[PDB]
Amino acid sequence: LSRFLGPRYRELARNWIPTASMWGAVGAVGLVWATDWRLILDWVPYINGKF
Amino acid sequence: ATYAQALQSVPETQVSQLDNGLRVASEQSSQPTCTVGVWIDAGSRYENEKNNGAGYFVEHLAFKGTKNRPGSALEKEVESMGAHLNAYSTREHTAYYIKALSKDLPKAVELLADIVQNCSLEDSQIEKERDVILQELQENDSSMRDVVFDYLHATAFQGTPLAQSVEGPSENVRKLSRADLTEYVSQHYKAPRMVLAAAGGVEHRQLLDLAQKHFSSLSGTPCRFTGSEIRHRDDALPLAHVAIAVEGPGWANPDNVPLQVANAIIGHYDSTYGGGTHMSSTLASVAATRKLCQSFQTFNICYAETGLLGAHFVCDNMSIDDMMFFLQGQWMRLCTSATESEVVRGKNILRNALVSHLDGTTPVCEDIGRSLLTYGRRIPLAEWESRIAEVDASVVREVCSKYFYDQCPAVAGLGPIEQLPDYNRIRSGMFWLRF
Amino acid sequence: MTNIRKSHPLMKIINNAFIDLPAPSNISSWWNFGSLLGICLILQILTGLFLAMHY
Amino acid sequence: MTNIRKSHPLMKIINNAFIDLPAPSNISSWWNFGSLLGICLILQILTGLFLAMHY
Amino acid sequence: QDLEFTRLPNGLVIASLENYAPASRIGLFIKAGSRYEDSNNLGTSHLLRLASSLTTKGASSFKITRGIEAVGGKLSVTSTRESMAYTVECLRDDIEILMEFLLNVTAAPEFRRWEVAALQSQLRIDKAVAFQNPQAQVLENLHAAAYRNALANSLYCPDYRIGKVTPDQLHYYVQNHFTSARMALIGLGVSHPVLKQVAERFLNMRGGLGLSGAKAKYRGGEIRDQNGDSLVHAALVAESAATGSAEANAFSVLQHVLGAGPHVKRGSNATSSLYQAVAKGVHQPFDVSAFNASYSDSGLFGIYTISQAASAGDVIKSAYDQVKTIAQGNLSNTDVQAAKNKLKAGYLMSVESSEGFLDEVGSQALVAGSYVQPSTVLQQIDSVADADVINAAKKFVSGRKSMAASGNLGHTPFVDEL
Amino acid sequence: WMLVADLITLTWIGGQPVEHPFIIIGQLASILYFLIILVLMPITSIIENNLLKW
Amino acid sequence: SKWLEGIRKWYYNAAGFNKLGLMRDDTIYEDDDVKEAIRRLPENLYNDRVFRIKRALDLTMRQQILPKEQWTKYEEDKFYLEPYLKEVIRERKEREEWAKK
Amino acid sequence: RHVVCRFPLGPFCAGVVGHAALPATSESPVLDAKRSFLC
Amino acid sequence: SHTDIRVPDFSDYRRAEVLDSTKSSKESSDARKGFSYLITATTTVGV
Ligand code: HEM
Repeated sequence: LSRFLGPRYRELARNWIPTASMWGAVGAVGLVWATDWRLILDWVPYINGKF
Repeated sequence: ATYAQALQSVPETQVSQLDNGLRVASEQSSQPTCTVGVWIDAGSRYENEKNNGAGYFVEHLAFKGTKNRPGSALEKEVESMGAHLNAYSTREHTAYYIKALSKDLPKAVELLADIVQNCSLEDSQIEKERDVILQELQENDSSMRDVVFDYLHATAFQGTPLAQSVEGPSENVRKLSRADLTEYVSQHYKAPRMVLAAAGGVEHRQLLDLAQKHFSSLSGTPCRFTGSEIRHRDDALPLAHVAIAVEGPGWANPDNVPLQVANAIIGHYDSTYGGGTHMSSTLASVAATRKLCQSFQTFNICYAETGLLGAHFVCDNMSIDDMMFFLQGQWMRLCTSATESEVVRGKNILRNALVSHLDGTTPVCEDIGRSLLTYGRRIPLAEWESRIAEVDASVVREVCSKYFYDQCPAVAGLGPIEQLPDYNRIRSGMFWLRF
Repeated sequence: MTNIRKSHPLMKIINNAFIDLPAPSNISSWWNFGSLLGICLILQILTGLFLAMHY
Repeated sequence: MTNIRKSHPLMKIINNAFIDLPAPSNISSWWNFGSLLGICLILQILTGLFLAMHY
Repeated sequence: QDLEFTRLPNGLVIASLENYAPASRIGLFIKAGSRYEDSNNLGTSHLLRLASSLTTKGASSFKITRGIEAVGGKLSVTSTRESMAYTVECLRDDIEILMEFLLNVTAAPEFRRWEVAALQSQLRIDKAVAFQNPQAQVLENLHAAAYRNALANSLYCPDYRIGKVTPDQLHYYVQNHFTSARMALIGLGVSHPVLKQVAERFLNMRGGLGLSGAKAKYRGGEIRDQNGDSLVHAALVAESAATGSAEANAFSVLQHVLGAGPHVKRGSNATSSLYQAVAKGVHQPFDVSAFNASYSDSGLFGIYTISQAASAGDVIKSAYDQVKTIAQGNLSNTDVQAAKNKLKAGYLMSVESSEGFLDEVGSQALVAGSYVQPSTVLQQIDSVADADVINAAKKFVSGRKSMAASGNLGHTPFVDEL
Repeated sequence: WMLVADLITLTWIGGQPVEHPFIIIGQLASILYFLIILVLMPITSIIENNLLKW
Repeated sequence: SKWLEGIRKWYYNAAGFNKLGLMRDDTIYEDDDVKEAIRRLPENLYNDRVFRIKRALDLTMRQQILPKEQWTKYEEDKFYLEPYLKEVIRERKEREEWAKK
Repeated sequence: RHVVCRFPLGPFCAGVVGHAALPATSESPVLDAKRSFLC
Repeated sequence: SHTDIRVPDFSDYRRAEVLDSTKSSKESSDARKGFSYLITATTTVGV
């Protein structure tokens, strides 16, 4: 995959790293919300009222 | 000499002002020939629905005769000198210029004054020009690009003067009388709203004293951009024309510099281009490879406080959709992922366009007049190069996001445009879910 | 290049069925029920399946 | 006139899948098993169904 | 400074002007064109002109395209009937780069079968685009009718030759016409020693004085095209003098006497004698000018008229009558002086631009082998007498006529009827 | 064919109990399966490519 | 090198495509580069390749082999496709390297 | 002058736009300028 | 005959922010898109 080992792809990554990080947070928040992890929801100020 | 040294050696534009407000500008270049013209800050956007064709009508009969050179005499005089007399009028500016030997600078200037101030509108001449203009409209219909751009202006700036075409409605042309044209000339052809520009063999002092001799005897609404579409479905036409734009910046907005660079990245293509599939522009390469487009081009049409920023393409019946897709995708790339190498290429393209467009006395005069009308000053090529050098990938991404990403566009279609995507689909294409 | 939605086989089928299908602009609410039927069917398949885990 | 096997929609699908499908001429017996799998699947359904009538 | 003109030992001619402009423009003018094609390689020059971005020995097609577009430069080929000019224009700093590409395009082309076969359809596309305007078709028919060979060949590939231009024909054409003595390297914004060095590096392998075509033989025929268009385009010409002669200056002055083109937008062309002569009896949309083609061995002078289908004969006869009246001596000195002023102004305006100056210097280097200052050109222009113009008009009137027409015809006369 | 014989060996051992020879033969068989599929086959293909001069 | 030549000849004989009358470049997997190289082949070479491949397919259909003296000889095997494929791969590498910048 | 550019009209009759490759052709003065005055 | 056509009056359908033709829409674009996407976001939260 040396085709992608170039300066442009390094720049391309930096442009999309913030976006990928944001989508990762959506997945993290979604997983915690859907599964009611409660390892993480205990820290959340208002959600921790439940359980 | 290097490129920077060559830029710094470009002769500067000398600007003076008459006592009545006329701005006299010149760029001497030591040539046997010279262009001298008058650029008036009058056009379609200064007209209402009652006289929407006044400016074009006046331009049509500007050379047909004056109070001092009745009938064809004026023309003969110009033709006697070997000078070429030309004129145009856009939605925002009017211009009457003469290309002539520098030795013929005085007479030419005199003629221009006579054309601007002492214009004689003979009633028979007015009727002749009315018939000519009606036939000109019937011929203008044949020109598809002009029709599609007029549709784009009408839909984008609907309810505002910018929606009005330069020529105006045929009914308006028929109604226009000598009184309307005289009133339009008296209101708009005023010294503070005109610039006398010259380039070539002219000397600034000579031009200034000539202007003081002839032009001394002279008189002392932010438009709303609307995302909409006009579809003129006509399956009989061989090809479909599409023009899609978004609200752009004004003349004075700095963002014009990076945006042009952005357009330079998108580029232009035509079926007669020899670059083919190897074109640097990804959209141009795709269009050449897939035969998606006969010709496409990005445009940045700026006005005083607004503008149209987008593209226009000619496509087959079954290709429009695809082309639009790729076009929009290109925009999105610039809004989200623009790299340094392509930005450098676009900057080089813009530098070449700027330096190349200013080759010739007539282009330099047009640049001087238009710059004085719009910017109020002549921007030297050194300043343009500095502004271009300020542009990088981050600036391009930011400006494209400001003007392109998630914006309502104005679309004009013409011909077999059944495949032209619905406006909801185009609007959805104006943003990326991944981003 | 091409468009994955209009090129990929499964994507071609889906795009021509539910995405770029030319549809009349004036079909009233009475044309919803068709899709509703499908919805109902899927529901009956899902719900019923979960009844088959205990029946 | 036209040929039903080439024009009718379901007939078009069936013809392009199993009748007029261009197939390599040198494929050996090892290419049968694919179809065999299908047969097994069909069998595993039919037989299976007749086991569910009593299980 | 001034123009640095120089002739190399092999015959190559390099000229350089340092105007200190931010943009640099280099052209290579080659004495190759449709004139140097025979009946067996018709269309080769067209494909060669379209093949400026194919793979070469030094660089590939992708490399050429991407390198030229990266610095924003432009590479264009302008092919007239007896010359072919390549030209690269870009910024002053990057010009050297493009220079290499340029001399890879011409000195060391590499026509690969697949690339040429892909390019074949571009011939049809380009010819259709060119023929979108009737003037091109009328001129091609006019040159076919006027001459028997050489200049008879059109600027565009014949339809039957669209897919039949082999790479071998292109190689033969380049080898036999892209030679040192037939070339000229002109530069604006380029130092003379750099241009000489690049010429030595590339434009030295091929020995000069390549294959030379025959002299064009005047035919005086006719080609009438019935295409049903509302407007009839007609061109009626006769053999004028070759370029560079005094009689050529007389013919140009005569053309500007009759009227080459308008000088006022939407003007009545009052000083145009042909326009006024036609207008006196024709009250329909019309246009008439003096066609003047000047070539190395011969030339054509005549009248070109766009007219209504039912009024074409009247317009053609009126223009011919005006030219005949001028031939009989009805030519005022004031009119000659005005035409000389128009000619001088037009020439200076033409050379005013960078493209105009480049093509003018290239043509001068390719025809006369030397550069002539515009002052000398003006002096030659004013040296024409009224007698000379009258004699040129006489030669047109009393010479074998060749005519090409395109439109509904029906009311368009024939060469004999004129 | 070594891979096929290895799969047959794995099936046979999966049938057999977890005792002295079967444990070690199964470990070796699994290692050989993954080695053949991952390491040996690409290297052998590269060797064949070099033997065919391409 | 003589041992290398011997083992190469042995492997060529072991790889039985010569037994089908084929040449080495006929057996190459047609990826994008190979497809382009085939599309760049001159007409005579393309026709010869197509006929050789069709004959090999016909032979493999009947599970038969070409007569002993008709097998492609190792020393007279021509790498007709190799230059075209090399050029195509070089062009692809150049395009990728440009994209890297 | 020794160019086929005799008058502004005619030469550069059919020149196609382009970038990095833009062929053009040049015939001789062929009128059609001021023809557009009337339909 | 392309100049005698004018876009019909959509003022009866325009939002109150874009009713005046002498006022730019760049200022109200953020508000309008925010309103529409807030409706969409609340819908998505409920779903
Ligand atoms: C169009 C599709 C279907 C229809 C119209 C349908 C209809 C019905 C009806 C009317 C009942 C009677 C329920 C009652 O009286 O309480 C029922 C029960 C049942 N169905 Fe469905 N059904 C469908 C699909 C399915 C599927 C796909 C499955 C399993 C995968 C399934 C499994 C069951 C089971 C196990 C019961 C008995 C459980 C119970 O009665 O509560 N059904 N179905």
